[PDB]
Amino acid sequence: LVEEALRKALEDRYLLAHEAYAGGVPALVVVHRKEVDQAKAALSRAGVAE
Amino acid sequence: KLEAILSQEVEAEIQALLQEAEAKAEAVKREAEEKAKALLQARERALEAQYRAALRRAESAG
Repeated sequence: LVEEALRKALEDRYLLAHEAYAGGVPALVVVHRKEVDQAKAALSRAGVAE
Repeated sequence: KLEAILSQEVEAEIQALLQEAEAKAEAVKREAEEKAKALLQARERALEAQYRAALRRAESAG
């Protein structure tokens, strides 16, 4: 869900990476500076937060 | 792609800054020409003065 939301919000110039740990995934989204608000807004709409 | 964004945040600053510093390197140099010219404008009047005074003195003296 998170990937979809970010992808529509942030086009294809965002980087979504994840690495496991035994159970879920801690994920990191890497975005350009000044694209911070938009990036955040996308997480907030899914219900995921920082 | 994502590396093409990165080259555009830089490529923008490095023309803003280098356009600004080629107009200070213009500006100092414009004032430097306008000063040397004026320090010789005052030199031009001075010499004249000294010659107009000088000749009048020699006329009176004689």
